[PDB]
Amino acid sequence: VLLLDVTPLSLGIETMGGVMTTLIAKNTTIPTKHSQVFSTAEDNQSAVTIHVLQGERKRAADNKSLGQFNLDGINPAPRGMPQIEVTFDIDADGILHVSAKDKNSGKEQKITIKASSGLNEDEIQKMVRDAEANAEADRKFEELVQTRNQGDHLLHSTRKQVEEAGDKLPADDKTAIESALTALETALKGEDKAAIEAKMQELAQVSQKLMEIA
Amino acid sequence: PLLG
Repeated sequence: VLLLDVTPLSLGIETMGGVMTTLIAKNTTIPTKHSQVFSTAEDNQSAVTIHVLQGERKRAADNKSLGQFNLDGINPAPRGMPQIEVTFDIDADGILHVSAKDKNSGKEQKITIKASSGLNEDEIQKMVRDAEANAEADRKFEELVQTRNQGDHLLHSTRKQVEEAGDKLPADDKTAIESALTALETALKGEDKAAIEAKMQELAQVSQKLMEIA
Repeated sequence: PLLG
C-alpha cells in the first residue's frame, strides 16, 4: 500500500524460432499464476524443452536464462496436437514455479527458481533501455520468425495433402509442387523473409488443384 | 505455439 512487489521484467519460455513467449508480464504484482497450453514442433515428438527466460527482448538468446527442464513421455501424435500446459506461479515469498503437464499422459516436470535468481537492479535498467533501443530489430526478427513458421506449416501441410491425395494428383501438378516444396524448405534454411514469401507464393500458384482434392 |  506504500509498496509493491512487482516483476521488474517479463518471464516466459523459448518457443519455435528462438522467440521468448511471455507467461507473466513486466510490472505484474506478486503473488501471481499464469498458464498457457503449448504443443510440439514435429510429428511423433516424445519431449519438449521448457527454456525459462527473464527479459524484454523478442529473441530468446538476448534474454536472461533462469534454467531449463525436459518433459518426456509425449505419446506419438501429429505436431500441434498434444497439450503441454506451462504454468508460472510466483508465491508471496518471491519463488517462481514453472510446471509443464501433458494433459493426455498426465505427466509433469517442475523447476523452482530462487527469488534471487536473474538480473540485479543494474542489468534490469540496461535490459529495458536495450529493448527500446531494438524495438525495430526485434519487430523485424519477430516478423521473420512468424514468416518462417507460416512457411514451415505450409510445407508440412502440403506434404500430408499430397500423401492423402496420392494417385488423385496429375503427374504434372505433383512435379511442379515437388519442385516448389524443395525450394521452400531450402529458403526456410535462410534468413531472407522475401525469399521465403516468394517460395510460399510459388506453392500457392502451383497447388490450386491439390487444394480442391483436399 | 510449439516448443522444440
